Amino acid sequence: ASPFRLASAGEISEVQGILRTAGLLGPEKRIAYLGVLDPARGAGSEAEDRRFRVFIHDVSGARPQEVTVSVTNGTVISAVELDTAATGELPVLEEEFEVVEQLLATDERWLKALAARNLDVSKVRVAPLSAGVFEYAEERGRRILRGLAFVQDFPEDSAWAHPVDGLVAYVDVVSKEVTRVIDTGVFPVPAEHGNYTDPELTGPLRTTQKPISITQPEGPSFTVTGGNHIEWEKWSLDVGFDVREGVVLHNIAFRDGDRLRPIINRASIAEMVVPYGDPSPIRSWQNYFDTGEYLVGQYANSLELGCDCLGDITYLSPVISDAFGNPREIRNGICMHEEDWGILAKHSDLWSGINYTRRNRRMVISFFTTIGNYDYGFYWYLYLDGTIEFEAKATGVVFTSAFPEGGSDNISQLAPGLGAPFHQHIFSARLDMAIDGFTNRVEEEDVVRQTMGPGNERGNAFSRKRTVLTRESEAVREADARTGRTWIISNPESKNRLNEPVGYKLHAHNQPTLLADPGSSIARRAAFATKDLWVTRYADDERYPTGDFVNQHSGGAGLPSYIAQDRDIDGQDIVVWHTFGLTHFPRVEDWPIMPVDTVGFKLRPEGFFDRSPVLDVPAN
Amino acid sequence: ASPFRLASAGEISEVQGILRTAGLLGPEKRIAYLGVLDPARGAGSEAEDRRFRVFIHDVSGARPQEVTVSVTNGTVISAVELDTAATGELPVLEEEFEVVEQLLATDERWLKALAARNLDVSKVRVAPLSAGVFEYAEERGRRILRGLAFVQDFPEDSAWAHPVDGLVAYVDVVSKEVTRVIDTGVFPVPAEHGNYTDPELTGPLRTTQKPISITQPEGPSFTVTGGNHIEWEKWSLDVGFDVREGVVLHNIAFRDGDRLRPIINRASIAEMVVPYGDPSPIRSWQNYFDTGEYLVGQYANSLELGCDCLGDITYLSPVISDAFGNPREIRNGICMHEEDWGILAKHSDLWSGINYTRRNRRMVISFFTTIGNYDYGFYWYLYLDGTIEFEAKATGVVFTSAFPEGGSDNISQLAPGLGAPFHQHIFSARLDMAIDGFTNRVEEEDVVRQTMGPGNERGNAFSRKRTVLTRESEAVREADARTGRTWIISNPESKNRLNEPVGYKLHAHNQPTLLADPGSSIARRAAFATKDLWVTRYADDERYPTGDFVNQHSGGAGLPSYIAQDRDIDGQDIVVWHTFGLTHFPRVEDWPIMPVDTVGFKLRPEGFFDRSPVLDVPAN
Ligand SMILES: [Cu+2]
Ligand SMILES: [Cu+2]
Ligand code: NA
Ligand code: NA
Ligand code: NA
Ligand code: NA
Repeated sequence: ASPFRLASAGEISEVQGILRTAGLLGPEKRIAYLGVLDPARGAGSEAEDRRFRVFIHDVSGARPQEVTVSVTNGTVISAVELDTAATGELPVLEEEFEVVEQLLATDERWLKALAARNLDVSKVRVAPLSAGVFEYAEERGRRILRGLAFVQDFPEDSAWAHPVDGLVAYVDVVSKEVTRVIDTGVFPVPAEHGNYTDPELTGPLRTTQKPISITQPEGPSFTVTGGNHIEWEKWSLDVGFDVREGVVLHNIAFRDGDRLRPIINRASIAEMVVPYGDPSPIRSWQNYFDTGEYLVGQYANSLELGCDCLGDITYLSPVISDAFGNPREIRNGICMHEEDWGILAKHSDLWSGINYTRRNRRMVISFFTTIGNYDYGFYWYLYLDGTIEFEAKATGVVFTSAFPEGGSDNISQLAPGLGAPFHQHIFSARLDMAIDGFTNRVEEEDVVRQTMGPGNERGNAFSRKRTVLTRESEAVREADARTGRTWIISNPESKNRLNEPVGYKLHAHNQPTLLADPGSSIARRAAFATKDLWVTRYADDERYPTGDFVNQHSGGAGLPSYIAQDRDIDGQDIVVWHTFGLTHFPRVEDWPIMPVDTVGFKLRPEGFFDRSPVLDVPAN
Repeated sequence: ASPFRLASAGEISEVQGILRTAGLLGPEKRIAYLGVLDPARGAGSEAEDRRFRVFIHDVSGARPQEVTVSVTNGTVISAVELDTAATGELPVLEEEFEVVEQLLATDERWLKALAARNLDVSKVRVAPLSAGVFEYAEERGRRILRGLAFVQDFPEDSAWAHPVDGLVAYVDVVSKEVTRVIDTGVFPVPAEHGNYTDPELTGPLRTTQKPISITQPEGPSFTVTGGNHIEWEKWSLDVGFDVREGVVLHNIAFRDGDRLRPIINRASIAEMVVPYGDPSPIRSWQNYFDTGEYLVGQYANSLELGCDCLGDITYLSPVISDAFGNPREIRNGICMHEEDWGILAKHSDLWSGINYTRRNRRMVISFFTTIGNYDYGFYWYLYLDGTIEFEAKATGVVFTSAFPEGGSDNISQLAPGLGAPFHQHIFSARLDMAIDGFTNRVEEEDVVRQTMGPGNERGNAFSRKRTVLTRESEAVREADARTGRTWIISNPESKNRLNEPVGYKLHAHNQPTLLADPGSSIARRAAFATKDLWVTRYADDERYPTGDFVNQHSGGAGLPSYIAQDRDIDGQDIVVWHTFGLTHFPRVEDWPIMPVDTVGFKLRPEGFFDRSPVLDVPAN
């Protein structure tokens, strides 16, 4: 009965029928995105209306459409034709992944380039790569993918070990035309294989690892009700799933005595971009918005018990739409479990004689997605002490190139003749805050050093300062690790027992933000990535930091346009957008398959509670 | 037979006898420090000589002594009388912890101060606090402790909830004289209790936590030989224990195929300091060198199975000396176990059809120490992929004060009338590096941003630069999170298969360093804490960043004096000293007992291996 329940197969089938009956889902139509809309502000009406938003592509060249449907009432709420030269192209379709390779295989320019390299066209894989917006005037308003080639020596071979450098092609996937083939010269195709399951490469497998058995003989400590509502160790929340964003957390609250206290209304990773830093014209256009262009939720893996998730696991299997509106289940796509997390609190007192130890634990909600060469794990953690943490785990296979004779300032060498271009993986977390309710504000907190002198005669004092962000035009902030900078989200109308406003502190990892030149195409299209923290006033239609249609959008959509409204954010319904990322100079140890590297952020209570919230944890 | 074996009870008993027979351990003598010396460079002689270093205090006022003893030969190697006004006082003795309270209880000035506050002297606990070096000329060459008072309402009461502010005393613990009693005014003693085991404060204990069972039905994957030699998943190392430093790791090496490759010769936390930032004269002198002044190893806890260490645990029980030279076992003082650590590597490939998942694990070596109000866990982690990580876990009870009416810029309020002064916890890791042998160098690596223009026409390129540190005078470095700064330790004479020098990259957390004014006493005595990274040339006697005798030392000992030698460190036997710490503005949630907070660092291979070192991990 909850409005935040996962989409059902029946709901998706009804959407299909509504669209079909309205004449919106003919044979030339494809669904590029379908998702449930969240309830509007003021859901205390109990009048449920389950609405779905749909992006509809047309493979014959007609204008695409954005459609909103009510499954509760069986009606089309609105349908708008999109001018894609203005507002952006629709996300990449899974069925387009093979179209680039197929169109190039019959193009004489492509074939002549492969012939010069003595490459069999049947062995050449072409990656379907988003195009961005650069100097090519003929691409405006056309649906373009770019292709880079990799050789597979046999069907089970890792093509990533064999990049074909000096060659790139651009394809119009609707008109089925190859617009440009660019061949800058012949590079040797690296010959070593990268087959990490080949015994010749792994050697004999270790026989030294003994089993670790993690079991819960009384079952888990959390309960799941209504399909996706979690209660665990005073936490309460709803686990949603969206095909663009992936796992979304709703209604994060903490039961403090008799009161359920809200903390976060909605938490998601609302964008992620992978900019490459190789200036070669073969790759200098590469910036993959894995979320906004490809939709990370639709490529979520089915997670295997014992391998991907270990322990007493509870699965959710979210349902999404395929390109024709049929429901499709991602079996075991979300893992949920609790984990021991070491010592929570400990003290042995010299005067009272009391020895005290308590153990910590965390609740884990996770999924894994695969986008071409990349594989990303998204982990949300809830801790006993009120801490909330997000962690991204990056693995998969690095994107490769030739390594130029004489070296490179922008590419790492991994194997003889094999390179990996420098790049970043940058995430945007969208945190619709609700600290004890919706009246919130953000303060920037810096350490303050003090000069030795009167009132500080021994030169030991230090302090802190807090600056309230009052308007959106002043709420675009940068990290400063040297001054210990953090941000506090507080509720000025809700005080703790010491009469101080309750709050939560955001702790960033302070990694570099977007490195590209500020005049670049990617700096305009991924403006969110140039700053660590943005605060906006909540609005229904301000969902993504890059706007609704990221593919081939010319730039400036999303956060820079939102904050131009300069709205009041001092004790208001606000949204925090936190940029964080990994800067990846690939190492030899990343090849042929990359060990996990991680990045994230956390929020800790800051005077939210009247004392430690874990005094009632028992002694194991 | 290994020279790196733990000290035995028999060795300590022999040291006792050697000292006694030489006339060095009469009734007025106390052992303030005793530890085994590491083998000198060039231990390939197999001629074992187990030597111990001893600091001997004299309770009658005679000069203390530093003594070196050979237990193998039964001889005193050297004995030097110490002029403590010059070189520093000896570490605090456990038996002095009660002496401050006892001496003050008979001093008329102290009693009159307690009488004005209507405090029963029998209920007043006095903390034995190290003195530092300030303006009091009469303290030079005298062994001074300072005392701050806390009320215990009954024997099991937490005295920390009841600080007696406005009052401090200084005591000469050898002459047994109270030198000064300073009373700046009457503050109310905070009345709320902080008894975290009192049901009136905890409420009913949770009944919602179900058990997590972690077992290893075939036993652990590591082996322990010779008492303290560990082999685990290609790692090899020796676990040492020293009463000053605690757990020390020796001979960290990795078996790469047929070769055992050294990485780190010796790893330890060689100092830790807690500076307070409250300018009140009652506390503005407070800077506790928990390692150098108090010796964290002697206060290591006995760790309980199921509570402190969970899973299949292997314990070590190190032996230390008491103040009279008797051996004393710290039962179950070190826990060792392996832990599952999630996903190691994962990829599902669109072209080969291969789905691949491997799990990670880590080896954990840990101990916990208690120094007055503080409790610290020290954790070393070894990962399958070659990563080495240190983590400190800070818990216990925050050091308290009154909260002044009208507020404070340097103290947090925790409860009515109860404050907690701002402070830092700053650690120094001493890493005697041995990357593939002893010829090492350090490079500082910064991200390099590039301007849009010729050769970078789309403004996307970025790069990195490495600067070799060639002399000690240029090897004092600061963090720069914004430029992604890291440090690489490499071996210029050992190349990987791509002909690049092998290396390891140090990743810091980039937390603030020492905040005190650079002209302060603590900035001179804890100079190491003012910079993130120091590199020195190895020398036998350069053990601690603060020098050998930290207590009441006037300043500048240790690292600033060492680097003045300006030795060559470019391809030499070098030692990296990394400063890292927590800046603690206490929150209400830290009271009455503090949930764990953490800080640390890690080292990851950087072209050390010829490819990923975990290709031979099996599929669970
Ligand atoms: Cu990467
Ligand atoms: Cu602290
Ligand atoms: Na446009
Ligand atoms: Na909000
Ligand atoms: Na001196
Ligand atoms: Na060394």
